[PDB]
Amino acid sequence: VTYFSSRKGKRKTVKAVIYRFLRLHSGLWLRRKAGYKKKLWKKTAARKRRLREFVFCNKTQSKLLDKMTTSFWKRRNWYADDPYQKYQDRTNLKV
Amino acid sequence: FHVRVTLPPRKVVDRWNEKRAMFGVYDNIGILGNFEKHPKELIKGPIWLRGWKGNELQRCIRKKRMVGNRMFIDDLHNLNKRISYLYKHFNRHGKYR
Amino acid sequence: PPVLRKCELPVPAHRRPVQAWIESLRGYEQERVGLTELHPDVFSTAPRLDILHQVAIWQKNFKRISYAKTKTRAEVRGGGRKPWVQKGSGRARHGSIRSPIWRGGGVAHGPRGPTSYYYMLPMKVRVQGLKVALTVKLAQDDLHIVDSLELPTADPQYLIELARYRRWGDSVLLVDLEHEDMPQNVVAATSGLKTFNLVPAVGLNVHSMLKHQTLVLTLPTVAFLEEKLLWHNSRYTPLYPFRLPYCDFP
Amino acid sequence: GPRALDLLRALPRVSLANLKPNPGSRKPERRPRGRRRGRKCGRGHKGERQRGTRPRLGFEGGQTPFYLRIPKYGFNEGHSFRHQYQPLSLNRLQYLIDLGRVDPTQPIDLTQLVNGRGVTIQPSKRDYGVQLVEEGADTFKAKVNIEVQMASELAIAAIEKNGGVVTTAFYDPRSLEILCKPVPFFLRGQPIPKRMLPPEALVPYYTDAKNRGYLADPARFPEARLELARKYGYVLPDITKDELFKMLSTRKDPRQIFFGLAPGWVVNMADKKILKPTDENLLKYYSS
Amino acid sequence: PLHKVPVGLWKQLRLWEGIYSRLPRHYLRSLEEARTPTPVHYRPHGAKFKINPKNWQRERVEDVPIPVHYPPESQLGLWGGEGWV
Amino acid sequence: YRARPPPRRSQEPRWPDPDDPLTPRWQLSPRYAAKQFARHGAASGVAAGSLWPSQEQLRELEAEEREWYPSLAAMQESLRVQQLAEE
Amino acid sequence: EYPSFVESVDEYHFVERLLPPASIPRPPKHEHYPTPSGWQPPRDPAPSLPYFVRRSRMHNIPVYRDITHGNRQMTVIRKVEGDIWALQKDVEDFLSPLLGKTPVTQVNEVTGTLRVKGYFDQQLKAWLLEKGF
RNA sequence: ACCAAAGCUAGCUCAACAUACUAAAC
Ligand SMILES: [Mg+2]
Ligand SMILES: [Mg+2]
Ligand SMILES: [Mg+2]
Ligand SMILES: [Mg+2]
Ligand SMILES: [Mg+2]
Ligand SMILES: [Mg+2]
Ligand SMILES: [Mg+2]
Ligand SMILES: [Mg+2]
Ligand SMILES: [Mg+2]
Ligand SMILES: [Mg+2]
Ligand SMILES: [Mg+2]
Ligand SMILES: [Mg+2]
Ligand SMILES: [Mg+2]
Ligand SMILES: [Mg+2]
Repeated sequence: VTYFSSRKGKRKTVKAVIYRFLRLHSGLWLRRKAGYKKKLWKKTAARKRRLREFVFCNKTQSKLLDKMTTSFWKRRNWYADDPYQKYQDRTNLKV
Repeated sequence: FHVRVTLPPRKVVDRWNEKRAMFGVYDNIGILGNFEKHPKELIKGPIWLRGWKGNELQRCIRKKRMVGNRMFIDDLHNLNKRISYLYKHFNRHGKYR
Repeated sequence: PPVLRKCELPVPAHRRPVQAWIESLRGYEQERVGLTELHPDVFSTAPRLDILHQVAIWQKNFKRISYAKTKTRAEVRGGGRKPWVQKGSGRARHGSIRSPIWRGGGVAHGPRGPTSYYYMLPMKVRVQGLKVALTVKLAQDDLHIVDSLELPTADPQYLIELARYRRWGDSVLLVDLEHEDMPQNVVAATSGLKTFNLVPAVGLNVHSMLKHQTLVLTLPTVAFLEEKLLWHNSRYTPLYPFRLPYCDFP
Repeated sequence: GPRALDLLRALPRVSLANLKPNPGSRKPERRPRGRRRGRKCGRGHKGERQRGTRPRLGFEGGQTPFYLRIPKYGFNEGHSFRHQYQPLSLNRLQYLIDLGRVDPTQPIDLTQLVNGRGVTIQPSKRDYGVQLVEEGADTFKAKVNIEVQMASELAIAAIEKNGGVVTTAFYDPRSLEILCKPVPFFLRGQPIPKRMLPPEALVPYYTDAKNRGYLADPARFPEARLELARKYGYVLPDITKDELFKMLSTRKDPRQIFFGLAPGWVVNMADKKILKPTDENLLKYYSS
Repeated sequence: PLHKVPVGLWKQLRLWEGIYSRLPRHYLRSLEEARTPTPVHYRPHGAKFKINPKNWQRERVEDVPIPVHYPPESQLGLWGGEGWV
Repeated sequence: YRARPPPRRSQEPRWPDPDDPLTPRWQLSPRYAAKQFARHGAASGVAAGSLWPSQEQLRELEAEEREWYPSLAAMQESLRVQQLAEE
Repeated sequence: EYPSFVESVDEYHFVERLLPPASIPRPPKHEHYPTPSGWQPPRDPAPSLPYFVRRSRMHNIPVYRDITHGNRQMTVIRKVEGDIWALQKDVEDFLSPLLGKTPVTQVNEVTGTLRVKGYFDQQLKAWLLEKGF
């Protein structure tokens, strides 16, 4: 991670995390299961469904991705016909 | 640790000279003056620092970007080397990562 | 003839304006010449010494540019080669002779270049600081309202004796409405004094108000300050800078 | 009331010699000096951590990192080209109208909303205007001539029940910047440009009568209004018999940005003048 | 200290002052203008905008001339505006 | 002491010296004159006819718009062809 | 080759609509309160309580909610002028029957701020509306 | 009691402006 750039002096972001991850506005990160396209003839339908299912990240990985991304990717996006707009918020979280 | 053997002359500082009496007089120029001039315009100093604040790397970057085309050869070389050192130290060295 | 000044701005229904005397700078004895009413949201707000300290520290620091710069080990003249070999010499191992360890070597950290200690407190915070300064100056019997800032003579000793008679204190800050509208009498009387400082209305500040023991305000200056300070209590956030044309703002 | 002002009488003068910040507002910095904060100064023993050479963030000590072992998938693919629409609830619109920020007696537009501070449009962030949602459709009692870029069927029905007019128009990013901040554009010195047409992805949305598109056939509007009324169980009011029918039916030209102004005019705000072009090529280009 | 005039304008200042000012104005104006020579080694693109085949979006493209070296033997002949790449 | 004259922003139009090579380029760009007219106009001294594009500029703008902005009828025809293809 | 132009002042009244106001307009007087958006102005006279909760600059009640550390939920009552201890006593007497115990409160007297431990923003807003603030 | 110790100056540093930029002696 480049904490201080050379041109603008700003903090940069890694593009791998934005290529293979998705941040919901509530702080959660969404990802794909590793190996969901490799050797599908060798795996059971239940395992294939487990691989095709999306998954969340835990607190340490989420904080790592927040450190590796800038503030532009932590904004509120109002997309037209966004499937994850219902998941952008959190409800009934009694902490 | 040898301390001086004679008392120094007591500096007679007058807290009521022109500068100390008129210090910060127009700090509220925009607020109390139908905002036209920001207090940025009262800052006297180098051109790359009038109404701006940053760490050492950002200061060097801004100086090279603004007045770099007028610096001397040795000064520009020292500025480039300082930029390189600060880049490497701030992007590769430290504890908290 | 009694001179009375009423608040030209809407006062809230739950708060009453604060009354103050209007003195004259012409005679020694004529201290009670009129009566003025000052907005409570300007001269009777809550005394916020913390906001006073914030605005004072801001006024002191935001203009600072430290021209202190020492040379690191890379900017010192010599020290380009090893003074002795790494092994065999029996002495300590060193690289450049300009290391911070050496005598004529560079500074390890030191001050680096001109440093600008620049920051802007929020505008409402600065306005509240001005309000608190005015309020404490009024509540500590250190604010005096005069009329037109007129003087009989240009003698600074006249102002000295007048302040000593009225028990104003050692330091006096007289705030006028405009710069070009200042009477030549008071101009020449204040140009030769140190503790008596004459400033226009746009030059009023928390630092000067705390530096001078007594504040002197004219009636137009009071009206101008009230109009300028009460505007921020019911204003929008600037879509573009207020220097640009707005609907109701100049 | 403020007893502190009366307490300040017995206290001495407030000056620069007695000024203290709030307790807790300044956490004191601590330096590596002394017996406790010296002696490796919070860095630890040998290795990379005391010498300041530990690897980067995503590195895990040679193991294939988590941020690189997950397969790439389209999540933000083309995110910088997805049209964004700031939502505006009928609840918030009613709040603005009741508080007086926007006036229902005039045609309400994006410029009026940003002036009333109801919405904030960031066109550099691919924002394409304001969409209408129905979060407060039950208690909406305002009759307004609203002009948005997207609208929901429930919001359109809730506005028609009160007897307003909903219309979905299009604004390319430049026209959106101009419409949101007109004064910074008038202080620029450029003629008012034309309003670009919506792309093929949005043309079927703006040429549809169910969405009240600004390019839709005005002959199909009463039919769609009657369908919405008979679906949501409310009587469609006689809009033509209203005293403010002109304000309710006022429209913008699909090439027009503001109300009353025309593409090609230069607003000189210093002299309060409107310079209009007279050249035939200028007029043809600005009316095309 | 700093120079008042940048180093990039020093040659312009020397051309403006001294005996260089007494030169004919047509020669001076012919020397000042730096017209972009014709592309000999790099092939330019026609339009100023292009649709990205991967992004499917329009982007402004520009032409950057490729540096070509002219050896001192080229000044004695006519190579057609080309040299060593 | 008496305070110095307050710093006041001049409302008069200011034009830099075009012959001085030390003046920046943005202060000589045409947008600078356009903004000076927008700010003052009368006291600026800017020909109000220059705010509009010239003949060649208008021709280039028309070419760009006709090349990168199809007509509504052509776009509707393309959409109809596309939906017919999908059907 | 400058094109000719026409200078007019007729269509300049449209430019007045594009100028945003730098101040906040006062709320219009309605024939029935509360308004459809739930807003309600204060009472014409001031109540005899030894404290006054001044409305916000948008004519709303200064009762907000605050979160700290991700789990600490507080309710902040701001813009209080007068005996803030009386307001604290009234708040505890009002919130005791709802929780069965005295709620935890902090009183910033130099700021004129009450801070209750918990989310009671809507209830405190309704209570201040009934009290006429 | 020797060895010794203490000065406040020579001057430097960072910027602003600036004639417009290889000083004097030749
Ligand atoms: Mg070296
Ligand atoms: Mg070497
Ligand atoms: Mg070495
Ligand atoms: Mg040294
Ligand atoms: Mg520490
Ligand atoms: Mg530290
Ligand atoms: Mg330790
Ligand atoms: Mg030790
Ligand atoms: Mg050990
Ligand atoms: Mg170890
Ligand atoms: Mg060790
Ligand atoms: Mg390995
Ligand atoms: Mg937004
Ligand atoms: Mg908070």
